[PDB]
Amino acid sequence: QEKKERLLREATAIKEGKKKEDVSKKPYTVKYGLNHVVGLIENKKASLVLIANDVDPIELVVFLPALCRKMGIPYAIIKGKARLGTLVHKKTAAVVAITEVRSEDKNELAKLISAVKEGYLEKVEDTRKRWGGGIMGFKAQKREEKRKKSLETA
Amino acid sequence: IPVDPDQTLKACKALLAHIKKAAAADEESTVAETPIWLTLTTKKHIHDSHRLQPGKIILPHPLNTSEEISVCLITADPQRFYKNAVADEFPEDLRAKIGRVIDISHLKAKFKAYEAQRKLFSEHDVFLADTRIINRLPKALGKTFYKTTTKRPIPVVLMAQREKRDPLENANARPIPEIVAEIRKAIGAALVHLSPSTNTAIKVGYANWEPEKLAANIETVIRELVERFVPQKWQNVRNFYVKGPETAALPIYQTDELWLDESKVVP
Amino acid sequence: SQPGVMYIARLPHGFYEHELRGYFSQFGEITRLRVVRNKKTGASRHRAFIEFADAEVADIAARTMDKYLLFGHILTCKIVPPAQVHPDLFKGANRRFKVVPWNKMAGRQLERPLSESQWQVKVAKEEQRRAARAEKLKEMGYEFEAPALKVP
Amino acid sequence: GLKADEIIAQRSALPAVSVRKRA
Amino acid sequence: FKRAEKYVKEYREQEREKIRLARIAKQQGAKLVFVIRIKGINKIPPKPRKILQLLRLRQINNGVFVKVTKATAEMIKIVEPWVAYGYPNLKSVRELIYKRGYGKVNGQRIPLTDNAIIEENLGKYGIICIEDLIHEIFTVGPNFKQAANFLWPFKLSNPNGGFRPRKFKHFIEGGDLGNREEHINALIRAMN
Amino acid sequence: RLKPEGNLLKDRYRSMIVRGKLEARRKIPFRKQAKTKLTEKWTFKDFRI
Amino acid sequence: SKAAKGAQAKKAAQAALKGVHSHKKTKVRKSTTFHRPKTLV
Amino acid sequence: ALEKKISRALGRGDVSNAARLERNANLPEKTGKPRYTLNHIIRERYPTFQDALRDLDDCLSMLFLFANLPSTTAVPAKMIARCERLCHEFQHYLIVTHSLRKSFLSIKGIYYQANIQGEDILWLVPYKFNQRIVGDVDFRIMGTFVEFYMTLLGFVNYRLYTSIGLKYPPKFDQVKDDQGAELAAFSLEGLNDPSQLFANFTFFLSRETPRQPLEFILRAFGCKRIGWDAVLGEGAFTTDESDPRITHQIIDRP
RNA sequence: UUCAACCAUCAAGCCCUGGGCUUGUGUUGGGGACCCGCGGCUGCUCGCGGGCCCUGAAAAGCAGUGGCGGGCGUGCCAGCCG
Repeated sequence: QEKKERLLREATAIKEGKKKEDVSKKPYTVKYGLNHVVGLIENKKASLVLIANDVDPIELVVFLPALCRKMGIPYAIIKGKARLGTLVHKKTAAVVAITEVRSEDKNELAKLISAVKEGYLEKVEDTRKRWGGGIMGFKAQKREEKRKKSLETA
Repeated sequence: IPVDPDQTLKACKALLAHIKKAAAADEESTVAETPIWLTLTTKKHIHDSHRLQPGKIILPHPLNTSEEISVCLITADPQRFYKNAVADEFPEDLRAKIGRVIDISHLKAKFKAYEAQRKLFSEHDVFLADTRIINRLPKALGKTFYKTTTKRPIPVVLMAQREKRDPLENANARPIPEIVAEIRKAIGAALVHLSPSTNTAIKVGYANWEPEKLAANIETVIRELVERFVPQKWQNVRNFYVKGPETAALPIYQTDELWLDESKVVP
Repeated sequence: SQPGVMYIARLPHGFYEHELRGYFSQFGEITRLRVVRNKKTGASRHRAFIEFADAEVADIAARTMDKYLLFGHILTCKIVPPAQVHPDLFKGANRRFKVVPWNKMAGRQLERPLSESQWQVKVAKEEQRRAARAEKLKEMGYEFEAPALKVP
Repeated sequence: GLKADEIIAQRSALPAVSVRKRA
Repeated sequence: FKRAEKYVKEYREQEREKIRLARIAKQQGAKLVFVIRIKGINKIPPKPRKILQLLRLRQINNGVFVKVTKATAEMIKIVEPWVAYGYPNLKSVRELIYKRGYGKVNGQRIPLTDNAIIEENLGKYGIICIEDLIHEIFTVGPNFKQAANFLWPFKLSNPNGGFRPRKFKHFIEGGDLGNREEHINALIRAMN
Repeated sequence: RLKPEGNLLKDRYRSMIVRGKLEARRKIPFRKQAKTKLTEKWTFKDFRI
Repeated sequence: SKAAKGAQAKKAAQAALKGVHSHKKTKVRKSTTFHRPKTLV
Repeated sequence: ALEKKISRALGRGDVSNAARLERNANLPEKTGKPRYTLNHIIRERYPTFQDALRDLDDCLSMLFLFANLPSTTAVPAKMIARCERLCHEFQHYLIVTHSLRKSFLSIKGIYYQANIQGEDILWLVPYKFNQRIVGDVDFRIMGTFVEFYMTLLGFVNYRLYTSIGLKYPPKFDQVKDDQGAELAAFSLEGLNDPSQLFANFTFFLSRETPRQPLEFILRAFGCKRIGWDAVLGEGAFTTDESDPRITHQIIDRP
């Protein structure tokens, strides 16, 4: 509806003999779509990158933390591709990014970027290199505890 | 007035000569941009609380007449009407002097940060503010603008003189020549600031002017400041001094009684 | 056993003694608490020290609330070592820090009537103050005939 | 400039990678 | 568990309310109004909560009739953040008294199903029927205080409760501070 | 001073039941809730600090 | 107990970092047979 | 399905989409009409206008009872105001055609008997007091009866007004309604003997008198000039009690 | 278990016809040189208020003064005054 209203206003300006740039301002939106966000990261335009934690297949985003680290972009893994889709008016978004914001939100963006830097990346700087999984089952853990206790007693 | 003008003009010559001989130890640039401060000492606090809206005193020789001075004007919503008014129906000297016009809503949006307030403080020399919104400017500008009284927003009247007003539909503004007269009057007027203190310092001129101009300026600001902004008139007044930013204080008036009234005398 | 002291800074305006006590009482019971405030005006200096009776509970609170983004502030929560704990750290803790109108007091003594003896004392000290300013303004090239203070 | 602008525009030293020359 | 942001928000709300109350008290400075208790901030300062106790507005969606004097205007200005008030008209007064009108008899809530209760409790003052009560309330007579004390506070409904996706939403949102004048009648129609 | 008697809502309801447009039923103030078991979520179980 | 205060602090940390909706209702089943739910036809 | 879509929009935060889908829900709280249209049901249930007139007894009793009740989730306030509107329109038709025949002040209410097209219609109206809703009735199925009888009475009123050649619906003045006109808020305009007992009299109803039944009976039995106290509402012929044109006054005070 | 917005986007009072005056009190914290005014301090100095710069909404004891009421003389007041 907003795009339709903007197109009607731009058509009115064209009919009255004015460019669409005279009636429409420069937009500022979040950036979405995996190819688009990867291109922005490679061109070093994205200020902040948020990657959904549950993309299946995982190969679509498995390189994205390494790409962001090489490009020097602040990135963060967040819960919910549906939660990102609610932002981008879709059912699901795999990754979102901010390239630039308005002047009244530049401070908020910088504070969020710094908060991400000392609150996510510094905490996961070591844990991102470790192998996951390896958790044993409940019954197997109980059997192992009983065996270790028996070995310690005997 | 108890003060004598020959002493004042002699003091301006002495202080100016001190300023050049101290600067001699660019020379002209060091001499210029040097404010001249009139210091009032009283017996009690001049006002009960801090007043963040400065008072204006009209001067025969206006201040800030140099073309390098940038003026930031803060108006009520919207800023578009006043920006168009400045761009179209203002004289060229005022158009060159006014470097930024921003309304209260955009000020609260873009300048809530302390670093943003310091940047806006550094980007201008004189801030003018519409009286409809000058009460909300202490919160919108913080202690950056009000810790120091030098660049406090000077009250100007832009309201047309006689529900929620729609800014886009109506501006409720007085005519443009009246706005221009108000802006030039506020730019040329000297500023007084009331604090719970016995000392008030008011910029009256620069070193590069002439001692006759400083004497006339200091005489009129003394008489107006005492008759308007000093409670209990002259028997509250203790001392008057003239000083530079780094020079000593040259007295131009002492009193003979150090008490407000005879009721303070207790035997 | 050993009490634990945490240092919390980057405090937003409003996150003060009562809010700190109420928030961290959920983590554990607090022995002492003090927000560093300026005696000039009574305003906070955006930092505080909290002593819990349990260092392990303090460690949990510090790791939980370190780098917490609150009202545009990224909070700084650390545990100070017991060797680095100052013995006079919690002086004035667990009591309110009052605001005192020093300027209003000074105005009141300026408006207080006094007795004639210190009236001659004050006009006398004004006399050598004006005299000292006179040999200061001898190098000025300036001269003023000073009216003598008549004594009450 | 502003510290917020520096933090937003802060990147790494490795140069940008482009698929093609754009307009 | 309580959040630190909730703690800071509560401190800032109470600081703002303290500033507003001190400003009103320092500044200082007859019609009929209908006052409906709405949702405001969680913690209420002692003077506004005492005024609400006097006005019998402890429960949300309670409505009372107030005669505008200097004192009552001051108390209304005090408790503006927790009430919505305006000028009721004759249809609103008539519908409120006939449909949701209850009487205070010995401290119990007795509905006005007849003229006998009004004649027994207000007959010494000349009010012998429901329409006499309506006349006294609307014209603000000498016995307005006793008529309003006889009338129990009106329990208004929540129309949002008739629709499941917005069932938990309160009907009157905070933010429209100040007098609503004749626009309180739409609220009375929707909630009566 | 007339004292109205009876309830017209109950009168119309009884008229409907007697004429047979609906049957006489009683009010159910509480319905039997579905029997459930409360368990902690896996993320809250595996939270470690 | 020390375990009790540690559990209280850990619960406070869990509430601060993850929220308060820690529990989910689960239907009880008196039979081991799952039936296809009856839907609108 | 539409309610599920509205819940989805509210859960995703699309407030504009939620409002746009909600305006298709046609809620009784916003329209004053039943949620589901019963126009095809009315013709099926009443093949003839005679059958409609014969069920009008229960219809009028139901709607005149629910015209005086507080708002609930089953029957909202706009719906109650619509019921009042339909009752007032039917009363205006009876006043204009002089079809009201008998009235009775019983201990439970006021019985009215009218004669429309050869059918005698007797219905009961409560006295204007706080009606008590008890838990011994199924109020929600009573509300469904209210929806059905409202849909029936709308068509009955349209047919009667068109039969006597009047514009339906009549013009309604919201300002006079807010000032309390009740029956006097309606202005009946043309499309495109016990009728004259009170024709020569001027009546004044006091404050304690029941204005709605007194006005309805007098105006249906020929009175053209009725005044009353200002708190009884707008639309009076006169307001001052000292008006010398008044011939009769109704009082009930000792 | 909501970190939103919400002061006056002008009112009231004077002059009595000029468009001017008064009130409506609302400021993040630190750091560095350095010119001052006023109160104590024998004095140094310390307070109160100005002048010139620096800074992500930055921070690592140094807390200092007298009383009304309230709580149990008081390192207690989400209550005030000085």
